[PDB]
Amino acid sequence: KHTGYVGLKNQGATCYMNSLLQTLFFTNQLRKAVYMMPTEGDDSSKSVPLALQRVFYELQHSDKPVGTKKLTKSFGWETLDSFMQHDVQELCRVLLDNVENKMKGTCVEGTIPKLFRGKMVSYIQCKEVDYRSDRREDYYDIQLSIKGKKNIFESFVDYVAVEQLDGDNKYDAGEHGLQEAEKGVKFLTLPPVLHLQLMRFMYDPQTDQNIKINDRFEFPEQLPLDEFLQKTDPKDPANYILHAVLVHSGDNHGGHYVVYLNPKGDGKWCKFDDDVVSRCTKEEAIEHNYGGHDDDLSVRHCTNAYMLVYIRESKLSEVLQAVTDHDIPQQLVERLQEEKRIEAQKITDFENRRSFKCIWLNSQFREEEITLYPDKHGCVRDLLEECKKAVELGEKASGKLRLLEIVSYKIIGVHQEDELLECLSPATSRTFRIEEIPLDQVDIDKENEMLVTVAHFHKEVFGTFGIPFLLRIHQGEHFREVMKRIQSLLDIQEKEFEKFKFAIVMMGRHQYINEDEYEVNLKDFEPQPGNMSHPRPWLGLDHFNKAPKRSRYTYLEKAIKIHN
Amino acid sequence: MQIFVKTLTGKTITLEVEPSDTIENVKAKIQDKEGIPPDQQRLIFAGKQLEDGRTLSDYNIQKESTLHLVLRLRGG
Repeated sequence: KHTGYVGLKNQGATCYMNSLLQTLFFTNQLRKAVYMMPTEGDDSSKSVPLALQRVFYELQHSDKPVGTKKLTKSFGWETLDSFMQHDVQELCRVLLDNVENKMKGTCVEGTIPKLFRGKMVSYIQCKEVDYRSDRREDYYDIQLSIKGKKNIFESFVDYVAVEQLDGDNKYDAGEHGLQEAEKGVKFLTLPPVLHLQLMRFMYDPQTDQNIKINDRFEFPEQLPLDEFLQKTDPKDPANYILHAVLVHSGDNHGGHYVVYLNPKGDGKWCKFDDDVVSRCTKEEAIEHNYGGHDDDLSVRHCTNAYMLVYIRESKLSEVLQAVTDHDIPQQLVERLQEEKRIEAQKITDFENRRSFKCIWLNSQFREEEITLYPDKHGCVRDLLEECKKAVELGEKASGKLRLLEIVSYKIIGVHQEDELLECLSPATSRTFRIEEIPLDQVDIDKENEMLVTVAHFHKEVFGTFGIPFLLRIHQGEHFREVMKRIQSLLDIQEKEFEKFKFAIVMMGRHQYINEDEYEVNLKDFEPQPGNMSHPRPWLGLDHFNKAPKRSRYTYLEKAIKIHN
Repeated sequence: MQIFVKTLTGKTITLEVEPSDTIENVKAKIQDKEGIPPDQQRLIFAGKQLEDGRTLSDYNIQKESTLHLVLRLRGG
């Protein structure tokens, strides 16, 4: 792609799942472990680990967005669950538990706890009695309180902060009955991968319902955590690097999820939005998700980070160790490869398509507006072939079409049939045109001939108009034959044709050509020694137009005068 | 037996429960004490989200164990 990696198709309301899947996919140590699960006798319909192996495989190998269709099916979900909106952290707690239990009795058993499990202590001291209780518990994430705190530092301070067990929450000391007590929590272990859940919700008594907290909350790029451990370590400080930011836009029980990541661990961030991966800047992943912007109000107001993923500075290499195909077992690569081959067999139930509006140039060399419906994840050949059964094909003709990118009424390049439709420019300046290749341009002679771009202009080279077209020019040909071809391509009146002028155009500078010197030489239509992503020189036609017009603007116009 | 729940304000509350209590019963006691509708509460213990239909003894939740209460940000 433009970034190295690819995204995941949305089935309807599976953005939380796509986000969390990308988060786990770049936990390379976990991916390597999932690849090694025993799924050789497992049924595709009922194997969560095997479905996970498929999604990971395709995300590594494919360059077109990946479907998660079988993944929800292995969960035991009907298609009605594919439109459910869910919490990404809830899906995390369920999926990781399910897989940890399924890894039990295998060779990578205990992988999830080695990466995500930590330990904490709950100390309890009674205020009026000599009674001190002690409890050690495990955890896989941390629920940090948000409201009233300025950044992560203050929220960890408040988590380990001593709380009061008073009034209705007196401590059951058993022997001394309910006693007033003090409860404190300290950290003993911080795992290699740290999942923090920002408690972005509270009860609003004004509306008697739960509400998303969209206030400002800062999370640092580098995370110092030796302050909050019970016993520290001068040989291995709990220093963490931000690895992922799971952003939630929207309401308490509705909205849309997105995920930001620097997969390599280096600082080169990119955004994962369902089936679109796109590079971005560090400021868009961090600062712009502190959020708590209540001004100029649009989506931004309820768009903010929800789940943070940090990685220990000393563990960055083992967690993000590279993954080749020598990490992937043979029977999985061949299970999935020989699994796709059963699909070249199989009109109904297609698909998350897009509308594509473009111009269709006909055999009579005139324009028709046409709108097609190709697969958003399809290629240009799909669009061309989708055109062929939506138009007349000419009685007999080349039967092969081509796609042109036109900006400012000039053809600025032909698109190869391989180009994915996603990588076409959505800019307003671009207009795409599908036309049928003429007979002399199908299999053209390379040494002597070339296809050059022709466009109309009027006394200024940047004042272009009309319909550009591709023209075949032969080496050493006498120019009167080229004019003979061009005339047979416009088909207006003979009288307007002698008024024409012809010129070579490069970078705004232009040189007119002699119509009677007959000098056609391919060297005159080639760029500067080195340049090709530099504008191709082109042939321009100078003459007068037939054009559409627009209203008269008055309502008080024109002039300017100072009477005194 | 008395367990702890960390609430949505990060405060610890107590709950008097029995090992044979189901998760729904525990959520009902949390509703009685904190006001949160059972259908929006989620309880996390030792990284596993506690599942409706099972009991505290299934999870080895004991006196002085702490459960973490959270609610949802849905998206799709």
